[PDB]
Amino acid sequence: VDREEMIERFANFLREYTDEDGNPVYRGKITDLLTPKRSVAIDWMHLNSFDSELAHEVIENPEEGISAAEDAIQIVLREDFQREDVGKIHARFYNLPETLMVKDIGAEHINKLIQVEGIVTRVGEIKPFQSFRIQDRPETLPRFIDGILLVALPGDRVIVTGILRVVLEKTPIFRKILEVNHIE
Repeated sequence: VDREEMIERFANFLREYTDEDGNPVYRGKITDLLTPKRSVAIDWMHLNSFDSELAHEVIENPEEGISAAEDAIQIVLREDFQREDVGKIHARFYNLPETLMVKDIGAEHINKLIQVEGIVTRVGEIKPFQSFRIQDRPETLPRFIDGILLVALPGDRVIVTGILRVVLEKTPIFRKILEVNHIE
């Protein structure tokens, strides 16, 4: 619900979630940061099985939900591993409950964390960002959306999560783009 509560609840999830074998998956993903990875990829269905309220909040209030998850990673690093100097670690959510085709993206998807399937038709770089043009896959027929990431090459089929942002496109319009939270 509120920010402080979400942080505490993410820390509990990271510490206490276990897979079908009783293994604390997210403890391992945290120790991967001490060798290193600079993200923790979180399976949303793991989160939903543990804390369905928190998982719903990630979808409906992504800016706050993602930020809280990141602050929880820092808390666990400090308290459980005595590390405070790893720097910013991104929380990257995948396996959301609904998947959109690019053509399905609408007004109802603003201000949410969304999951989109497509085929990559372009990949570019304008430092420090990577960009992807994500188009409807031919076997679903095309519309496209550009994604910005801070993994995939032209021709690759992908599933991405992210939040809709805009770019001023020069008649000028604010074209919807996706700020990418996770891609595979």
